[PDB]
Amino acid sequence: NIVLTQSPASLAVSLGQRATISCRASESVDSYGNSFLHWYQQKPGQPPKLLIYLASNLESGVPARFSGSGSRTDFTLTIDPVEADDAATYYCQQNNEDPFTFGSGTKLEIKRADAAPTVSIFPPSSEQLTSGGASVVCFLNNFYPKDINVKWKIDGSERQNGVLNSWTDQDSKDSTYSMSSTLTLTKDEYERHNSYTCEATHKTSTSPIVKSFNRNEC
Amino acid sequence: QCVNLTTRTQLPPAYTNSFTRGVYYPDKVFRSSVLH
Amino acid sequence: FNCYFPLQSYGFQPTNGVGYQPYRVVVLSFELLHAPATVCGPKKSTNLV
Amino acid sequence: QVQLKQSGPSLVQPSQSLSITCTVSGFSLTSYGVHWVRQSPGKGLEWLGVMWRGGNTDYNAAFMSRLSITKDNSKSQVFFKMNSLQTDDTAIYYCAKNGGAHAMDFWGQGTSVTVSSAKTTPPSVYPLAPGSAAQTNSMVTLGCLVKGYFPEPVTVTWNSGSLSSGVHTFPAVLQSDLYTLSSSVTVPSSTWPSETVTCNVAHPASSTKVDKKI
Repeated sequence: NIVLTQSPASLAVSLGQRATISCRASESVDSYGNSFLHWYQQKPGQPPKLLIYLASNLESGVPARFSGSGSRTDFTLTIDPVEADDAATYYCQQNNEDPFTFGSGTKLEIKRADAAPTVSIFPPSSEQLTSGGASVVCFLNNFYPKDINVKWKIDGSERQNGVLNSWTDQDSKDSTYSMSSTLTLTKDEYERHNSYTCEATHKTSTSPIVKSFNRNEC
Repeated sequence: QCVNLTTRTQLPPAYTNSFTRGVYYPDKVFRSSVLH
Repeated sequence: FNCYFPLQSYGFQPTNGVGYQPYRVVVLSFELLHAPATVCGPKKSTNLV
Repeated sequence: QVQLKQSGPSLVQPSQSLSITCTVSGFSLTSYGVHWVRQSPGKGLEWLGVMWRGGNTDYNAAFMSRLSITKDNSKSQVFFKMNSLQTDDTAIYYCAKNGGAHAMDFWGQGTSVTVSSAKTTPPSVYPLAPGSAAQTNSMVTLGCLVKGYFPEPVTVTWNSGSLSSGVHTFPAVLQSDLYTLSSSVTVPSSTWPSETVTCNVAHPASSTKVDKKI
């Protein structure tokens, strides 16, 4: 058995720099005539692909920016320069002994400049109001870093019952993040107060992100 | 095919001594009145 | 059980980069031995004096 | 040219079995051994097994007694039979072509196999339509709220996938035996409310197609 304790668990490397994804192994020797392994990539918005075979060779379909080498246990995956195609999880696989397990997985994050999110609020549809429900969504997309917290504040009192968030990972190409905050309530809650407030606090926006929506938006 | 000669009598590996044989031209260069 | 396939295929897609596209190589292995040379260039053979 | 996508399972309870059908294309089954793996269920990527070229097959130490590979050389399809699955095994299962040094050169799209004691439920789609008082600045964002479905996946597109400029797919929020999926797409203002817009939602687990006009 080979325990590929790949490290680190995640990286924050900006564009144009050198990212280092190490991969620790225990066994074995003489893969083909040496102690090399294969590297792979698993993107969140695209199927996976093979980057480096035998840890020293290039593969068609991917750029030549991926390189590296490795000893019996100390392996290295060098991505130099980092462009906007690297936001994904990287793995290392030994094939000289069953099971052909992979590494722990290094989630490389493209450390671009800080960017504020978009602003878009969607009142409920006619079918929702007809059925008595009212689900409002306050989207905050195209931002960096992923650290974002939405506070659904109704003018009467802050509501935190039906608050759900969808934290989308960094797309392979689009280096920005995307998060959607929902609030599923009844029609009486939507018709409770004239105005409402979608509050949020992001690292980029020093001022509190505030966008209101009225009950008459139908 | 696999038809082996049955008239082959078994004998030991006899040998002799090559005294001065085994000389040949190592290349196609013309040489005369010299000791190369 | 650790007996890899010695052969591996190349990927030659038209969208490949400059470092991945195919390059037809023709290595002209020339040799100068003591034998009569049958391969020559198109040099005009002259007379003999 | 190459296709290694999976299909067949919709929803399975824990401690049960199933059957997956992976359609292989681009290479003959006798030329390469189809591999079989998962997609990061918690810890790192997990390897399951591989059927060699007309011979025996290797399996994972933790899945040799439970999981099995059934390779059909006549139909150009590799079938997989799993047994005694747990909720933690929920992940996308992939098929891949064998490389030179036992590598996985090609990778497919796979299928999101979900293990959970809950029962199947179709999606109750409700569109996220801006009201009449909604404003616009040279563009308008649109989306849908697909709540009340189980299990994953669910594909939300804009007019059968006509739009691809600002399409953003969000993860499904695990509810009590249900899921909640949101979406957000960016389209210029000349398409809505001018042209006909409709949310297209597909649930491959139940093969349901819900159309809701935005």
